[PDB]
Amino acid sequence: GEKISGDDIRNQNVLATMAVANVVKSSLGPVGLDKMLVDDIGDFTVTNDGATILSLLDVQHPAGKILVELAQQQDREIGDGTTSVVIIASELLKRANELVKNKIHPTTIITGFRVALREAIRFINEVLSTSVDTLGKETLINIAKTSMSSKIIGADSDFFSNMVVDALLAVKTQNSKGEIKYPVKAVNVLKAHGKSATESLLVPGYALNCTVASQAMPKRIAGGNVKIACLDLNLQKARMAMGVQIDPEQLEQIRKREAGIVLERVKKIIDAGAQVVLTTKGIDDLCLKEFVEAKIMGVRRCKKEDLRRIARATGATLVSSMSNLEGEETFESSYLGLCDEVVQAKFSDDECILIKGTSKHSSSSIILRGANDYSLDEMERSLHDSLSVVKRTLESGNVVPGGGCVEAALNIYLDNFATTVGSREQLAIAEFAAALLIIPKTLAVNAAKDSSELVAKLRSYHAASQMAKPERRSYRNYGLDLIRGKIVDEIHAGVLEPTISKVKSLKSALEACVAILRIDTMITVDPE
Amino acid sequence: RQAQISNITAAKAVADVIRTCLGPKAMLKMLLDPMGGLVLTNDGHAILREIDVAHPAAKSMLELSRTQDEEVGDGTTTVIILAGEILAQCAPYLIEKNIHPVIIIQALKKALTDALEVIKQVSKPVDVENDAAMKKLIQASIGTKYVIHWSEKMCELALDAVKTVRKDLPNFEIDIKRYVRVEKIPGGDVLDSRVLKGVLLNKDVVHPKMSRHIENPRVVLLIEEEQVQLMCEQILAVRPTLVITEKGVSDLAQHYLLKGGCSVLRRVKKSDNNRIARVTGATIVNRVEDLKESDVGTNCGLFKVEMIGDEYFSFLDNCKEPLEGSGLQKACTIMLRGGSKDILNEIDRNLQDAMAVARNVMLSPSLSPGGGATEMAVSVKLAEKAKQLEGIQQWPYQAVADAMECIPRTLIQNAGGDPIRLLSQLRAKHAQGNFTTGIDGDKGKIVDMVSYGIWEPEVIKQQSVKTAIESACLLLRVDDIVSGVRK
Amino acid sequence: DIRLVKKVGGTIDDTEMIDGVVLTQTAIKSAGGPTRKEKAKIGLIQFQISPPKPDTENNIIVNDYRQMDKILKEERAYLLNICKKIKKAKCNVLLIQKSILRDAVNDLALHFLSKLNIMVVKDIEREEIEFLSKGLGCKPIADIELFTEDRLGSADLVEEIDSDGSKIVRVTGIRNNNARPTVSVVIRGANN
Repeated sequence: GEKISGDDIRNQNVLATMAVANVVKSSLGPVGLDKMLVDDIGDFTVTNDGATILSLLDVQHPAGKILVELAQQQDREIGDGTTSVVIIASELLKRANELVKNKIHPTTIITGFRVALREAIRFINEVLSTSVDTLGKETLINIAKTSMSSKIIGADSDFFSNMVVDALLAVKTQNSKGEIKYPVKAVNVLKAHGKSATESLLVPGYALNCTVASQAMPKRIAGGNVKIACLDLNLQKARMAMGVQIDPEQLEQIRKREAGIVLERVKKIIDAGAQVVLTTKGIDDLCLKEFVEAKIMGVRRCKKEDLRRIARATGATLVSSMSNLEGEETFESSYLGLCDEVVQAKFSDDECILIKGTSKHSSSSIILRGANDYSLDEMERSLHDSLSVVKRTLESGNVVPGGGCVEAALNIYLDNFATTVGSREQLAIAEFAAALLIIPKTLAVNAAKDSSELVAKLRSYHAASQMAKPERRSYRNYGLDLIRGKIVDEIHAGVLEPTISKVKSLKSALEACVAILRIDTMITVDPE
Repeated sequence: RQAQISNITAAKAVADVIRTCLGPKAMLKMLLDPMGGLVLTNDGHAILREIDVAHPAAKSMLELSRTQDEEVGDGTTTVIILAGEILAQCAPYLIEKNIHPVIIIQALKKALTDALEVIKQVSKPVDVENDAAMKKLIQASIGTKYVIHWSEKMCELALDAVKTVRKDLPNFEIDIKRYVRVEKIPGGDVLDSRVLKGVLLNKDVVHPKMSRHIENPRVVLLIEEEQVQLMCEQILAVRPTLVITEKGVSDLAQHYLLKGGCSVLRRVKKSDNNRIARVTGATIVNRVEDLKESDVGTNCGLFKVEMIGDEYFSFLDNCKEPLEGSGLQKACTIMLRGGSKDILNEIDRNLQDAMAVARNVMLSPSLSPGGGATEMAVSVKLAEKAKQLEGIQQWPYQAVADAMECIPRTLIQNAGGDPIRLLSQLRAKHAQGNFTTGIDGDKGKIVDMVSYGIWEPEVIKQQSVKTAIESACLLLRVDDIVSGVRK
Repeated sequence: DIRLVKKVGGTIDDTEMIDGVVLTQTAIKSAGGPTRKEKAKIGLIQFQISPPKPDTENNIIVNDYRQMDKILKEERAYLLNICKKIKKAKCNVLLIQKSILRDAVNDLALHFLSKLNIMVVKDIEREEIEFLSKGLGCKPIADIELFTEDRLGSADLVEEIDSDGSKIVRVTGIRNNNARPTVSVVIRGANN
């Protein structure tokens, strides 16, 4: 096949990863903007999230797939703020080419980065923020204003700050052998066209979007102890045998006997007492009329994935077929659960059943209304990502100031750390410290400002903090303001990011650059 | 500027396509579809959905017109240009100021709040039940079509529809207009158009001997010789006068059902069976043996015969509902016999939009000057706040005032008047005398909209402009475009 | 005798060698009624649970409309009688081999085992059965006739570990100690 050796492979790999990296760098920070991708198949999605973009983008050189899998790993760890994460490891490949031209061995480049990140853990612990730390009224609102950054939803921060915080307070459950944590991904987000974000509704529980099949069925159910039954059994004319096949009156009696049993199967649901029943596959008006006389609210054309979270939250047993230990078809009363309050509310020219007070599994749903689908495409993935930051905030109270405070601070620790190790690895620490400073410099590029003027002033304030151990405060200060271009403490601005998000960002970025540095050559076999 | 040119030029040519769709002087444009036919109309809602453009960024704006029609239901007459008009004055920005669009977002938000205050300043209440102003208000939105000849008769059908099939649950007029059926019959005149309480069908009778007429109808919605005969006896057990099935009708069922004195129809779509079930009160029958006495017809006065010179059609006469309220679901229809397919397709678009506009009239009883006077009235205060602002944001903020002046300018170019002296007189008259001064729909004069008789609701002005401004930020928030992704 | 388990997610620091039987494949999860299995017998099923479908031509003459549902009742009774002897033997853990070959399984087997609180797993390779039979010591069950309590094994507790969305079955303890035990380790990594 085609095999090339030498620097030609590493040069084409860095230039390929840097070209696709500079495309997603325009979304860095609150001033970032979304971009459009042309799939040529008729589908398009406008978003700043690198997890989806790198998955959709066709990777030319096989070395580019390493950064694609890096974005997939961030989803399993954090999943939010991908604009500020995946672009960090992209700058390590640019300065690596100058080190390859030198006599430094590739493993020495790797070893220099290994001791840099291993020691950087203590560097983060010095600027580390405790659980209380700053004012932290609810401690969520201060973080909620940070999640509004990196996205275009920051103009709605007067609302979304209260939306995400007040909704996730009821998600607390006891699982993992007495561990208190929020079951992320169990929150259902709904979208509605028209008006603005101020019309969103907070549901302390599960909310399913659907209506009744027949308009004559009662649409209102009030009171407590509301039982729900999820029935996935398909009600339709039964097919024939294996192909052995078989008086048309006795032949028509097959449908008469089957539909007669189907009516009896619904009568067994009547004796259960559940107020809401669900049906997956569609039915005719014969079986629909029986649901009207059953005095039970039914729903058809149901998605299977929506009913799986119902049986989990409520606790009722999902019944795909009606059977018992005997040959009798019925529905036992032990398959139904209980809920504190269940009511169906009318929202945005539609109605949805609000299931609240789930005893088995507690969760919450957020029903949001917005302009249209294209305007909510960015607002969808952004809110799904913000659920992880709030989780990591109350799971571990460790947070760090954002806006380039960490990258500007780590440079000072590595300046004294470079002279500590010395020998040949001192140059690797200098290149690693300068590579971390590129991210805050590109932050002002998207804002059309001067980054070097701010970095020179910001680093001087972090230096006066480290140079004086005993410290009132005539020196210590931090924070960077993009709008006014000034240095102010982030306690007033309210920008703080969880520590676990930044630690795992640099932890995964270490092995990302090493995977490229370990490639001596690349060979491609022609397909059959 | 590499990816910004593709986004600007995507919606730049769209403005010239729909420029002829505004005002009573609106014209048409011939378009050749890929299917091999032709589409000639002045309505862009069907054009923007069926048009194929090379830049997918413009395809995102093609759905903005559909979103405005689903949420609001108006704007195809005028505001349809406003959706793509905002990007026209945004061109001398990136190539001149070289500033990120984020500044425009703060400029449009301040201009949106000031625009809502100007509309509220000229807002006036009007009685929705009084047919005085509502007669000219309905004709104002539909007066841009070929219906101008019959607009006197076309307004009678739209005025009586909003007071009959709407009702209410209490919240406004809220109801569903999709269940209301409008029958379109080509050929003849609209003088025979009446308000009918029952469903009409275009399918003929399967048997020659069956006579067509009914007094008190019974509607049923559905070896081999004796088996079907026994099936017909089960159908005739309730003695129905009408039999309707979605499938075909065999020749054997024609003779057996003839003994019962009923009419049999074939090739009836499920969309008609859903309306017949509600109007006639019968229940759609799947299994034939399920027919019972609960399927008898209800509130059907008389049955007649309407036949074209070619084939036979089903026609049900008018009736009423004995009272001796529940406006969520209503059963009724409006029969429309059109002269030609050109005007017939326009009336269906007008009648559905007139009921959609009159809906918003009764949702927000407040009323504002229409016909292009409001856009020039806002530009007086919108440009006045720009001089009072005196800041960096003034440039994108004052550029919005041009977008408000270009909306009536499109009507000027379509009418053929001189926009120079006309718009210069409007800006001077609005800032002094009153905001009621506007452009005449024909002569293009300084006559006020109060005496001229054209008005537009406040909700039509507020929601359409607010949606267009928020939708214009779509491409403004797109900093780059990537081609050849190959998902 | 040493099997390497490949699971996506986690770090190498989370890699730990399990002292007992481990299952890489999960259950059907549709019913998912029981959340845990402890002090229950772990069986090995070399056959499959399906309505009878011989390889030759099968012609079932149906002379009555009641015989149709009667055939359905026979299929429900014949497949449940196998589970009745399993419930009589107090075996809540069943291991079925690869189900995509011929017989597979019906949708009614879930409600039968969920009512009896018996966990079932399928899509197991034939070579994996030989590996699991050495460490667990359970005699495989090739049919309901040979099925008995002496062939079935036992375990103290069976816990299903769920990490990063990937679920894995872990068996703690071994009842009958044989002369050919087996061990396994679960490799945790970021990517393949």
